[PDB]
Amino acid sequence: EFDAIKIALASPDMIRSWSFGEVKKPETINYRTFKPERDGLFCARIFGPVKDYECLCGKYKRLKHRGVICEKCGVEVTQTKVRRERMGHIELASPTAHIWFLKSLPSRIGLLLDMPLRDIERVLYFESYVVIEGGMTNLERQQILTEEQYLDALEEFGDEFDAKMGAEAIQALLKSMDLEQECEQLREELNETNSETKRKKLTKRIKLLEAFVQSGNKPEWMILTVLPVLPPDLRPLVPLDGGRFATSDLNDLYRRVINRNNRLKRLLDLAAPDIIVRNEKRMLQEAVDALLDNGRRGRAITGSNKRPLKSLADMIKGKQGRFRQNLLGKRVDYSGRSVITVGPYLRLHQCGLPKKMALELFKPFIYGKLELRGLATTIKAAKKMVEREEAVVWDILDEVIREHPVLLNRAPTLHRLGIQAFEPVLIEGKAIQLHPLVCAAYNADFDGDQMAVHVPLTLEAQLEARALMMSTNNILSPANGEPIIVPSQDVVLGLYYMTRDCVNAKGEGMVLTGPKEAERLYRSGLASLHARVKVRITEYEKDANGELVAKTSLKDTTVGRAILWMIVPKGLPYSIVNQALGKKAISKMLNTCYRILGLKPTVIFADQIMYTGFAYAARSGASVGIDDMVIPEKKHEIISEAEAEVAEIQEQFQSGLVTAGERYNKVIDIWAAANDRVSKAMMDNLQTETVINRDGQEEKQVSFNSIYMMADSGARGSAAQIRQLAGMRGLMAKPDGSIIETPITANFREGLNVLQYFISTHGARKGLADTALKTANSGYLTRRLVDVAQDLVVTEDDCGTHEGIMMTPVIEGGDVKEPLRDRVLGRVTAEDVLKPGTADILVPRNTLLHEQWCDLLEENSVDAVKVRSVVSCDTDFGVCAHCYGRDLARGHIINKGEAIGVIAAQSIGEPGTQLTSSIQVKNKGSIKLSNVKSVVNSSGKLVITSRNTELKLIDEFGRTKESYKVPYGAVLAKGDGEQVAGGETVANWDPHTMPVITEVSGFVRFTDMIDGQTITRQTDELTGLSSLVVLDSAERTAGGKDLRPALKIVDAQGNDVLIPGTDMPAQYFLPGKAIVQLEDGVQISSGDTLARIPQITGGLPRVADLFEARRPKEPAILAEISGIVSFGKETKGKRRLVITPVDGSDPYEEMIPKWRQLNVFEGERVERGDVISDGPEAPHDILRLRGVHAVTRYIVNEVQDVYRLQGVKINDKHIEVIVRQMLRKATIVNAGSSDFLEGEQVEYSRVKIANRELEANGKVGATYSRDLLGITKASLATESFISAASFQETTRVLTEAAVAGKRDELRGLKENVIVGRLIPAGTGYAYHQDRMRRRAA
Amino acid sequence: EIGRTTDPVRMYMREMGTVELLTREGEIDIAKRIEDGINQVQCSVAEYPEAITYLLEQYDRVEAEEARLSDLITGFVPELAREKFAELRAQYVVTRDTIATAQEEILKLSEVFKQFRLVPKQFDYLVNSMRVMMDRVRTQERLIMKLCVEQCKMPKKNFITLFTGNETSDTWFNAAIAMNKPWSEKLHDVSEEVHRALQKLQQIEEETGLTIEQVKDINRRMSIGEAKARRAKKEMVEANLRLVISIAKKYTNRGLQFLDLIQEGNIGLMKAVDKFEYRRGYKFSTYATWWIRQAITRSIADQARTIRIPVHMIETINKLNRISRQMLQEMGREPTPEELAERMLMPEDKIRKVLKIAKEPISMETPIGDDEDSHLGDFIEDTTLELPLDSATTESLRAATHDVLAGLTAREAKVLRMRFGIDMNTDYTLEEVGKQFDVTRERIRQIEAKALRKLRHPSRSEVLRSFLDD
Ligand SMILES: [Mg+2]
Ligand SMILES: [Zn+2]
Ligand SMILES: [Zn+2]
Repeated sequence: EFDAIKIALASPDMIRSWSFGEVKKPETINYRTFKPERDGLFCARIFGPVKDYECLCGKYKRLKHRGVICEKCGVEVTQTKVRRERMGHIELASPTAHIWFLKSLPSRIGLLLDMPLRDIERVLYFESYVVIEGGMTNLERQQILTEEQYLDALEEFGDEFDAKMGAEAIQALLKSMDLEQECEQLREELNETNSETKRKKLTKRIKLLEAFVQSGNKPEWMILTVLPVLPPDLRPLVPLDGGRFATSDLNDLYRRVINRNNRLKRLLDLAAPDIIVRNEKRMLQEAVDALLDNGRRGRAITGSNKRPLKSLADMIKGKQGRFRQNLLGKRVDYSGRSVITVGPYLRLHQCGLPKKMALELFKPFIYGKLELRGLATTIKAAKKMVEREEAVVWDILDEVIREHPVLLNRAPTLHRLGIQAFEPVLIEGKAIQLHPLVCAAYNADFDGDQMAVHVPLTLEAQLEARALMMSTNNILSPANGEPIIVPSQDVVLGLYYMTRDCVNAKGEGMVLTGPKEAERLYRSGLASLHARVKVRITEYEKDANGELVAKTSLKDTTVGRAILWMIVPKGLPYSIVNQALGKKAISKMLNTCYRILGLKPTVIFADQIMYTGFAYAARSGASVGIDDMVIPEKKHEIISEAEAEVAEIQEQFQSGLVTAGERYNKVIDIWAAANDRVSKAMMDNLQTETVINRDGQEEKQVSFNSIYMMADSGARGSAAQIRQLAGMRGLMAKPDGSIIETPITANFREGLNVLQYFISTHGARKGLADTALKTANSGYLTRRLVDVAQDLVVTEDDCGTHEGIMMTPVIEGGDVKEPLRDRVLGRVTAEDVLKPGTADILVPRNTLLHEQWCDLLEENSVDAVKVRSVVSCDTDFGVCAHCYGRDLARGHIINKGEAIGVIAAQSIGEPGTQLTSSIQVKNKGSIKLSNVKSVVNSSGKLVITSRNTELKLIDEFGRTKESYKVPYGAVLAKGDGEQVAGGETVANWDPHTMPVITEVSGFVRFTDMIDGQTITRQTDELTGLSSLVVLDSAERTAGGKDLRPALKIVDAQGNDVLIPGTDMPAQYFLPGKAIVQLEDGVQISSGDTLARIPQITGGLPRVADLFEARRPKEPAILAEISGIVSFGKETKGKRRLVITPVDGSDPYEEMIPKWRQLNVFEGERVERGDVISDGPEAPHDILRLRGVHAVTRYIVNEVQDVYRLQGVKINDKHIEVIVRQMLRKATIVNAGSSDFLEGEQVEYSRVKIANRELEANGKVGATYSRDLLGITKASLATESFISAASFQETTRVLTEAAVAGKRDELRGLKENVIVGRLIPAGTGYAYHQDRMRRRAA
Repeated sequence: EIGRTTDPVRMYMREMGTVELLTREGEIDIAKRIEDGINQVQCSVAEYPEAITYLLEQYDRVEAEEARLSDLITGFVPELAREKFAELRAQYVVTRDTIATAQEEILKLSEVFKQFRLVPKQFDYLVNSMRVMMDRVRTQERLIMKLCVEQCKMPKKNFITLFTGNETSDTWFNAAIAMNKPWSEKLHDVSEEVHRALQKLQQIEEETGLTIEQVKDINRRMSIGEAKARRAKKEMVEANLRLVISIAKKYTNRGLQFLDLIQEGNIGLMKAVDKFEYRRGYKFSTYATWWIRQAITRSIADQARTIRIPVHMIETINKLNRISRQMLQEMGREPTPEELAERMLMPEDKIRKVLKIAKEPISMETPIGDDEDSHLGDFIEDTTLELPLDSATTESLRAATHDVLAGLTAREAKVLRMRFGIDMNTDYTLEEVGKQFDVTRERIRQIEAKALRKLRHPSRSEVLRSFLDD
């Protein structure tokens, strides 16, 4: 019926055409029979009838008289639902300005009229006069005069001078303004003048005025003359039960406005004095402003008793506004909720449902079935039978609920798996049963949790719920390609107990012909559950081309494992059930069985595993007792030794040998060592405490303790819990944040005292508060992340691009924390891979790297494969399937139409509640260096004169195992390609002071320095070395500020020493506080010391700042372009950074603070994007200097490092999608041929397509620079104003929309949800495509 | 100090305090100035004969049983009034019959008219009739000046000299054309409009019975008097704004805003100024307080409630509340509504109705504790909707009655559909149906009774019988 929405500002004529009448009286009802009064806020003749086809006076009360208006009262005879869409108007007696356009964050009227907001408010407040059309009176067009000045001007001239005051004057000025003349004058000023601020202001003014001219709005329409009235029903006056009434605040605001307008009309008729007229006008302005937006201009008007009134803007805005509370989410029918239970007998695709809940839900279906079967003659009879609950309604319900799925949802929906579909099973009771396997996905427990039930209604909804939301259809997590239905506690414990051999048991060394007779021997009581026996087994292998090959052999296994072999599907080797079978082993087995067989065997195997684990756990019957906590016999001795050491340290402190801080450090270190010793001793005593003897002397095996098994099967508990149960719990933390020097020496088995309990209460309360706040922060972060990438949908199949992202393993200077298999599996390669030896062609370019390809790459030991990404996709308004890769929730490739942005945001935001000098080589390798300007010194060490040198360790496979940053002028023992051994020091340096060594040899002479002017003469008291300390600019005098100490190496002939390979002299201008090691008259050598210059938040605010693109507090200065450096003259500051290129000009200059240390020397050539200072790096500068790849790599690396430190595994595809969404806007440098401004900021896709069209034609394209914005800024800057208004700043968004006259095409998901139609993401993608292809055919 | 504030109360206080209050001598002087201006206006309006003409016409209408004597004269400065009106009529007729004595007899008639205390509405009618006639005269004069000064481009000073005083003849008609200038002899086309304007002026002068300059003199004299009276009244209002505020201070918590109360007090003060008399010797504050408090109380009783309540019922409620409070204070605790009838004079049901009158309505957005941040408006359901079960029962009944009516004969179905409002916009009466079918009313009745009997016969309409839920 429609395809777009248009927003603008309403003219008085249009407002009058909207109105069905005028409202002249504030009367509501007649307090007797509650009839609607005439010409009131609920006037029947204006707003339609009250009852259906009933006249107000009663004359006409039948449908026969529909359409004719009464003559006694005028009330039209029609439906009463027209009272909900009919509006009135009020004729104001004086013009009133609009509060939104006056008090919006940018003063629209103020900057349109080039008048200050303060002055405009002064004129509106009836304080000062304003001149309009001054003429030849020597008065400006916007000059403001006081009362005395206006009187003086009127006395001199009675004509050719017009002055008004207030909204009338503002409207007159707006009408008199000439938009075209203002545009041409501002363009001429832009062309003539040259200033940054003036240019920006004139550009904003020209843009606003050009958009106003393009739109059909008029400047004078911003001042309200006729205002609309809300329909009665939207502000009801219904009688409350008990003879009382309920009313909204809009009725009172309208009453106030009407009464003040009537008073103003009366005063104007009665020729009231000017002061009274002005007071009444001010009251009317205030009343209209408070009606439109209460509390914006001044103090809010209080309501009936205490609370302030609610305005239309208040209803529109807020979390409880229409957009968020009643339009984005809405209460729905056919819903139910109750408490959940386990019901372990259920299958994965079914759940339990109470009979009463299903009878109440499927009432229309039962009615229809009863009518169709002929049991009930009428729907009323069917309802009576259902109320009576006969014996046939239950059969009808069983028939209808046989194959009708339902929806189960938990109140926190963190990710996609918060809502699933199941197949109902009628049960007796009032509690829902939920499958244990989906409990981890649902994040639900059984301590009073509740869940909601939703019934799909239509055929399409039922089929969608069966094919997409079914529990068996989603077993893999969308965040990471891992199973999500793995057993947690009871099944894991049962399988661990089953598959756990013993040294000596019943029937040891028995030869078994099959697991069948193994279970025989188990059940019959003639053999133990776990005894070492020989069993003949047959296994099947898929080595053939889809066929299975059977092989039979004798294996060494146990009875438990042989019995468990029955449920394994006939596709897996026997080695996957011949271990302890913990939780990780169970998950790996499930994943292997999935990836090898398919889906149905996976779910069947999972159900069989859960059944067997439950049964065998119940058969074992493990318990917990007070004797399970075994106390070591050395705890007291260790405590005594620790106390003796503490006493000795206290005596030493009392002797004055050590300070308080050193004493505290020693005490805490001793206590930590004692705690570690106690924990290690108790681990050793508990882990192998079970000792037995088989047919001989004695032997030791793993312990049989119940708590040890519980902690070693990964079901529950951990090392920290065991330490807190059977040993001291360590050091606590005072409320200040430090650590108390006295630890807690008592465990939970023994009795803690009041002091230790009171100490632990602090940590318990801190933990509870942190847990309370983490959820509140994560909700906001998740909402902000979802709202920025909700419009991203896969729309193409292959964009045909050649770009990609270079993927390498993560090395931090030690052990690899991210193998290359994880970062490459599931991605498509951007370029064809070659052989490791660069001899033959490897896997082709456009292949999908599955597990087989990954295994082949691992076997071949490929160093680094490059892959495509979504940030380099060429698809406009979406991404292609090939660039995205594959959906890491199903085995196949990503389908077309999927709204990947929502999945990415949900996966990123779900684990948010979980978040709070000498190089020593590790392993043998070959020393490798990259970008090193090394030279041989006089001692043989390979000194390095480059600040971009990375130390790398390459093994004989050709893989990188180590990565270190080498400081400048560092001593290196080895070289490049020299074989070394593990644990060998190769590099040494002084971190407390960087060297100023030179790369050339010769003489050092003293030129351009005077003792006292720039240097001081100081003698060391201890060492006695004579050195000349260089004073900085502030320490020295003003005369010597232009004479920097210049040290230059000269040879024996007196000339400057030429650097090998070049001829530029190497002179170094020492900065302040530069201690010179050697004086004049002593020859030096290359690589020798000459001068010495002295030199992380937790949680996820780092993640929040990274996603919001917040600039660092102390950004690192970077080099704009490559070239030499030419220090600048102090200009009320430290230095001027001027970089001279090889041949280009050097207009660039920077303001360097004097409190920041600098690294570059006088004659050092810098590169583009190279660092000049030290500190946090700014992402905007990173982008501007190194493209988009560097900044997306930096963001991905930072977020992955934070999540890995927190222990959460998330794929980087989501991060990449978020970065792409954040990298959507771009500014214009200069327009080649297409109309564009020099600083306008538009969408990147628009300029891209415009440039493609220009290049296809004979014209010349333009140039642009990519811009980086935060998530909220990108969400606010959206082509569709509806989505922007739904998120935040509704008043500002609506004001800007109205002013610009913007047109909104739906073209999205949130807009289609708001309007109430099919979204173009799932099944509606094809409908939307068909609609687009039909339109403009 | 022109700004740095947002509340209009401060700005109103500043504007009010910019002026200084009066004293007894200043009040006497302003009253004397008002009296002088009123006397000048009265003389100016009595000096015209059309006032006497309207007086005689109104008296004749009163005597013709078309009005009353109440709105004729506001007392005197009723046989005496009748004889004075007869004397005035005789004076007017001798004035119209004495066209050099006309001026003196008009002056005497004006004096006798001023000796009569007429009605303010009559005086306003005389004033606006004078305004209408002078507006017509000035419109004719501006047309005259536009036809030659702004059309013939004839000289300013010459126009003034030859137009000041005559305003009736062709002094400005032929001179502006036949003065041998190149731009003078080109508007004989508008000479016709000049003649038409002259004829209009002559007709107006004949209707008025007097000259034009005297009319203009009276007009600007009464304008000066009105301006003086307005200035004096404005001074009085600006002086007594302080008293208005002081009186309005005490009603600030009765459901009305302070600014509204002070505006109503200002209106009441203006009304009191319009009727103040200084000859009694009392100060102005005593007379103004009654009017100000009456206006404030009337405004409070009128526009301080969502549902309007009449003034008499508001007074009854206030009296009941005052009694109840007095009886509670005297006796010790809350009394009973039955016992209030003994103290007052009521039939014991009016008090019950007054008590049963609903108080101010509860706000829709009021909160109830936390309630997951929900207000009172989230728990009110619409009662005007029909159930889907009811709609389906209605559809089923319509289908069943259609099926039952298909079985009957075509004529029976047609006559039934005509008698009852079935499948048509409206039903038809038995007589119109008989007329349409060319069948007598009694035969139609008998056929309807046979149809009803056949429908009451069993083995049919079983679902219709089942359509009862009792
Ligand atoms: Mg729980
Ligand atoms: Zn009517
Ligand atoms: Zn692509």
